[PDB]
Amino acid sequence: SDIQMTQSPSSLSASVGDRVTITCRASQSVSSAVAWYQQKPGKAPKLLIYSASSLYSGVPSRFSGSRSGTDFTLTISSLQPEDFATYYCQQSYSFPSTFGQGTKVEIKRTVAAPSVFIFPPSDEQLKSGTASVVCLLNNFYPREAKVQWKVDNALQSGNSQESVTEQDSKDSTYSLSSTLTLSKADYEKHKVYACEVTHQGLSSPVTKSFNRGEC
Amino acid sequence: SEVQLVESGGGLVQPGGSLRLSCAASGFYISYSSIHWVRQAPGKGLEWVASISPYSGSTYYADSVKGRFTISADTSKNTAYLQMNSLRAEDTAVYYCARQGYRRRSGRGFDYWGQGTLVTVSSASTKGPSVFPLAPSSKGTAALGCLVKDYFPEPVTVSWNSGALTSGVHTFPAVLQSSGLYSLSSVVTVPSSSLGTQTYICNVNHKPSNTKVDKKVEPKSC
RNA sequence: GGUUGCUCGACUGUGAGCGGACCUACCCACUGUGGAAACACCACAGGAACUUCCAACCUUCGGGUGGCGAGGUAGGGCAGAAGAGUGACC
Repeated sequence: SDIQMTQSPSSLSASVGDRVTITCRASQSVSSAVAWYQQKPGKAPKLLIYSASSLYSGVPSRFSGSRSGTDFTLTISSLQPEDFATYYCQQSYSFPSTFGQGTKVEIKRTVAAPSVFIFPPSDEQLKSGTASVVCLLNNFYPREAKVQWKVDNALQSGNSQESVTEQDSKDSTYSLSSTLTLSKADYEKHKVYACEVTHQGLSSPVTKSFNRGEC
Repeated sequence: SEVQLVESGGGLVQPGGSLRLSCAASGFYISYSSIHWVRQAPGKGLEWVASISPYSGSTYYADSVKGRFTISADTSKNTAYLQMNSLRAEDTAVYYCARQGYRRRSGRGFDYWGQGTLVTVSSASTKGPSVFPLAPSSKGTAALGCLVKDYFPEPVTVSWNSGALTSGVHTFPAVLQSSGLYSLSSVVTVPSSSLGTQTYICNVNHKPSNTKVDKKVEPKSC
């Protein structure tokens, strides 16, 4: 049978300098054969603890493993903002090896309202018959935000796609990019395109907008 | 130090097809260490795949690849391979190579990792991105960027001004168009005054299609 | 013929609590640690404990020394000896 590594929580928001505890509970005895890894977006994982308590070479003292039978805990005494990452427990006591499902850690800062822009579709695109309207929400926190496209004061539904940046670890903030997309035809039926942001840092829902054809 | 691991052989592959990921070791010899492949489907977690043990060549496999994958090492080439046959959609992942550390130093941890090669198992054919420019507003800072639209497969890369302009840049993660393709957009904020005099070119590279685009981003023409 | 000593000896034995520790070579194993080493390979330490034993050595004859994988094969050690001699004695 396979040893299961069942690691909780799935995700963790914490203030700078808090204590954070991640725990992993091996479905069988895995002796002390448990290693903890930090992985930041786009990077390979880096080793932190290896014998369930042994701080690898160069990992800062604010990390430490601790075993209690089949229960393994990685412990940050006081978060730094760099400590944004997804942490995985691994058992290498038996084959096949096994990883935790991972825990995502977020920085926590003061609120930052989003700087808001709106982009009307390029000319090269409108020749190719496509028409994307882009709305940016820059350098804000917490990631909680609501964007709403209104075309000619009509709220849109289902033709917008957004994506969010990870937390800029120095900044501790987020950026968002909502993209309404329309055929050239649907775009040429309206004048006013508008992006309605609702955020905790804004006391009133900011709207950036443009009219079709204003130079 | 010099301890380095460099994967390759990853890419787009039709369902059912084959691939042979490699891993060059640099700052150590692999004959004295255990070598492991770990994979990660997009936005999912780490998943152990295989490993080969020093001095014996003994091979161990994740159950989900047992009999479709084969891990093996060439000592002369200081290289480790992974033949993957009969690939399916769910093998789609970054495939990482890993050195199991020297026991006296790091237990059974994995103390050095490659940057991972990306394997993309679908049948839908490659296509390069049309790159369109996000002109800044005509009105003390405003923001400008590039809209990289309808490409496949991941990844693209956006730099600005041949990588000279690195500050303030947000290149958003691709989202999947219902069209099946990838779109994403990169932006950067600049103080307003540089507009007239500062050339703003984003460099968009999409290696799968052999597509490099450079798009100059100038202000509103009127 | 008896009694036995003496020498050759077929063969068998090496006996486990109310009671088994002989040696050597190879093989086959088990456990730990170490070898850049999760299995494989190698080296090395070690076979629950309390006992029991001296096939081994030394002895001032009081005692001491050294010694355990109930594995396989085998060459011997030590114990009986079927039998062959062969004496003293009746």
